[PDB]
Amino acid sequence: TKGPDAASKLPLVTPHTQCRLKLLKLERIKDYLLMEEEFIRNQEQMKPLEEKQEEERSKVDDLRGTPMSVGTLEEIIDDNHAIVSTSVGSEHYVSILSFVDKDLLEPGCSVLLNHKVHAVIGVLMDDTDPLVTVMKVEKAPQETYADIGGLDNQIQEIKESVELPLTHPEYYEEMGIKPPKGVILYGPPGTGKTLLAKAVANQTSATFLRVVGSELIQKYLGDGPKLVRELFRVAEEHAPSIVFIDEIDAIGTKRYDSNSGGEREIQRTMLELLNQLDGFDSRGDVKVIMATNRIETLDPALIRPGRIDRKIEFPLPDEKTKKRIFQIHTSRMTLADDVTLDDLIMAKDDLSGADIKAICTEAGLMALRERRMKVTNEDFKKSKENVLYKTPEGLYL
Amino acid sequence: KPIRALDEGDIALLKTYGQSTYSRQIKQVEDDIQQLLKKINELTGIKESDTGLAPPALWDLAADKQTLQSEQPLQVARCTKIINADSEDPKYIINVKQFAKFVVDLSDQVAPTDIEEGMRVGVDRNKYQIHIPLPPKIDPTVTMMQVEEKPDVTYSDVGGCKEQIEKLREVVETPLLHPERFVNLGIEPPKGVLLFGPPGTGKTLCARAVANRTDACFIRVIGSELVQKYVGEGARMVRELFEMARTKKACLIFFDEIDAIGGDNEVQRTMLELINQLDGFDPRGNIKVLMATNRPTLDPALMRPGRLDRKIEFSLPDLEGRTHIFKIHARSMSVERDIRFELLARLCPNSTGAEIRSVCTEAGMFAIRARRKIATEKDFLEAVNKVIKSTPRYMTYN
Amino acid sequence: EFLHAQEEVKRIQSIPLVIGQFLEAVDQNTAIVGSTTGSNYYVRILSTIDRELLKPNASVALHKHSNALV
Amino acid sequence: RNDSYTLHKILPNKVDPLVSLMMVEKVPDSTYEMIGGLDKQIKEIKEVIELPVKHPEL
Ligand SMILES: Nc1ncnc2c1ncn2[C@@H]1O[C@H](COP(=O)(O)OP(=O)(O)OP(=O)(O)O)[C@@H](O)[C@H]1O
Ligand SMILES: Nc1ncnc2c1ncn2[C@@H]1O[C@H](COP(=O)(O)OP(=O)(O)O)[C@@H](O)[C@H]1O
Ligand SMILES: [Mg+2]
Repeated sequence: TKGPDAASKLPLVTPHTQCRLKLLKLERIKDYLLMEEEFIRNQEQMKPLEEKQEEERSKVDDLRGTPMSVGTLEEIIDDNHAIVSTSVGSEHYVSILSFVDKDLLEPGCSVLLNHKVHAVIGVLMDDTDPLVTVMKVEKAPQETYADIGGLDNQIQEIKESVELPLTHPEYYEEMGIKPPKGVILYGPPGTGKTLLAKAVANQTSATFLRVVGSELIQKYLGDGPKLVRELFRVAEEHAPSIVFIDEIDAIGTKRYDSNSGGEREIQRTMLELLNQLDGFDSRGDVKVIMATNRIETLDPALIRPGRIDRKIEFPLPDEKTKKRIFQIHTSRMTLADDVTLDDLIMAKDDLSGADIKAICTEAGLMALRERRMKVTNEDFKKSKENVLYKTPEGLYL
Repeated sequence: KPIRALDEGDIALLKTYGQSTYSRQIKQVEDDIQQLLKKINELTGIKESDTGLAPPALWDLAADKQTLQSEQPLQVARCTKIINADSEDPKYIINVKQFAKFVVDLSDQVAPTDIEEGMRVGVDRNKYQIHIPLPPKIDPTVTMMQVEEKPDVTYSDVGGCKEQIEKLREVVETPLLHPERFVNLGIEPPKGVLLFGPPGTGKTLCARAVANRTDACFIRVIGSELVQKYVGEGARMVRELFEMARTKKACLIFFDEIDAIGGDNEVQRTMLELINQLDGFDPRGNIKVLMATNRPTLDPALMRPGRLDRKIEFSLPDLEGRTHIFKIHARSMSVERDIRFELLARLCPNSTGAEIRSVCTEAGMFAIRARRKIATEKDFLEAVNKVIKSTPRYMTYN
Repeated sequence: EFLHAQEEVKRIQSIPLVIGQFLEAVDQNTAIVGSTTGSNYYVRILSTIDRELLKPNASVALHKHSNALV
Repeated sequence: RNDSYTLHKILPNKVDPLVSLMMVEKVPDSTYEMIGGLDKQIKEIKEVIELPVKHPEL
């Protein structure tokens, strides 16, 4: 098979005070990018290589004709005829021409067919419809485990699930435990589930596929399951890979007897997702990560030990994790010496990582209100109740 | 106090004064880096895009063109009611998929004996004559199937179902390997048996266990497979499956999660085909069927006597059963030889067998966490603390 | 000849015409229109049509055999 | 093309009309001078709507 993807540039992020160590490293990166540009522009400047076979390729192209429609090879027959489905959904019993790679023909791979008198004239290993191409991550997110505060147990678990099998896995089969096929992160909103997925996609060595869950559902009949199948086929093809499906409850709700056609199609799409999850062996190097807020509303078959063994909990940050997050998000701020930040943490509340980030942003805004950028402690004091909107007083004492 | 919006001079002074001396250079450099990255990305191209072109000397381009100009494509369809042909009304109505349905006749190359209701047929495009029946073929490569002849799970690999395994033995071993006692007892061997219980109890492998000790091949058929994309032809599929069941000397046919089917045109077709295969095949045969489900949604027309002779409930494993499962799953992992599996089985009340396997997996996980090649009892304690339970029970109970 | 050409242009606006949605204007004379047959076509806008009346998602009658925005 | 299916022109990016209508092409006639009170609210909006857009440098 082919190899993974998601190329990223240098981490940099060693200096941040803009002390020309940043400038020197960035100038080195820019110099290398310049040599990229110049080298390829020179290579295209002189590169005469074409024709050669020509005639045989010309006549095979004439045989193929123009245009050529792509379909899905649903089934094969004796090695001259096959069953191919056009993107509309109609499949036909067609013939297979000699110049096709009989080894490449398998149920599922896209086949180039003749526009008139349909007949398999080619195989496309890179169909990758625009949607599933979009779901594949190209530029790694700039966030990383340095940006994540706390969640040390969560980071440990996610790395033990998706990284350790990717890196040296000998511990797994040495203990004989099958690697955890699939992991579901869950917790209250803005705890860091999507942030952890970003950090995983940063420090990665596999094709990362970001999905929205609600993205899978498609209007046309059978488009949903077909897209799910395409996504997982791309995952296997570019294995090792990580398939992140954020907001799994967009489809993961409890399965109930469908009545309307649309609900039947949703049930079909989830059934196909579950079937694809079961399809690949856990020994395979393709893992899935599903994040959600309403874990209690998920179907209790998606989270079966035979399908998703692990269940990572993302609890609201503790006081030490709260101060860790505050330190992280205040790194780029020019805080004064009067600020302590301890009063905000000590206040018994339900701050989250998102809440703390917003508190820092609003403190910066309040400082900008006073025409300053040093950000006093009073700025944080105001910002805390500015962003934290909304037990009867002395009932409990 | 009315706060003042920033003015133009305010904005201009904010961007300066309290700035790092290298702001312009660094920001500009980052911008050029991003621009150069996009430049490289757009200019690097796509490359092949290499279509499935066979190596030369395998090409019969002359014959390929001959086929292109001679042979014709056929749309496939699911043939429906025969309209009682009797050689004078050979028309059938066929549904070409999401396209329409047409009442058509046969091509001269196919006899009506080859055409019957519910088989995929390839037909032309204007007369829509059924040109060739298209059996969906049978192979373990497609879908999932029995994919097993002599399972590697033995009677020592099953625990916690002693009464259940005994009942299963009476079901399958006694008529198959001891037909003489049923014959001279003058009693029909159990034609049908159902194995109901919560998922993860172990049901499947239990049958698989007896499938190894019944000296017969095991058959795994998933009801969701019958109800998912492999719907329609599935009837014919199981037809062929039942057909191959007849071919073999003895088949342990078992359907996984029949709830997906037991509770829908093609689904009903598969059901009635199952009814015909069971009620039609002679009960004296040796391909006895094992039925299991999680939701005792089964149609009333099924468990009528003569189709399901016995029912077996697979309850959650008991202390002895749970500790047996713990030991069984510990046999396959590197642990110490002094693990109190009775302790753990006590610590997992009302826990499914799959839950026990996951508990062992998490014990190995914790062992890996400390990078210890041998899992400890502490590791299993943390594993059960994590998996099981998903002050109150210690400050009141003692 | 101008009279004959005007007659021909007017005749191209005869009936029947298929209804579609004026999705997007591309050039001064060509647009993208979503014909209610369920299909998007890159077609040519007839000159006499008031350009200011061409707003997105507006219902437009198109020639039956050419989909030209009539 | 007609039925040859030959790429013969590149058109602007695909936006289906259902969202293409959601642009405010015809700006409404409502000024802050027509809004009584809400001065604090207007400032709080402006600190999020156009201040980040006009000058992200701060
Ligand atoms: N532990 C943390 N350390 C630092 N920042 C954090 C942490 N947890 C959350 N954040 C901040 O919260 C922001 C939003 O978090 P994220 O997108 O991961 O939410 P989530 O918990 O997955 O919630 P939801 O799925 O409900 O949107 C992140 O951009 C990040 O800045
Ligand atoms: N009696 C048993 N003996 C051995 N393993 C068992 C037993 N019961 C359950 N298990 C464990 O439970 C897991 C899942 O069982 P499975 O047969 O898939 O459940 P179901 O009966 O719902 O199909 C298996 O991996 C097996 O290790
Ligand atoms: Mg999130």
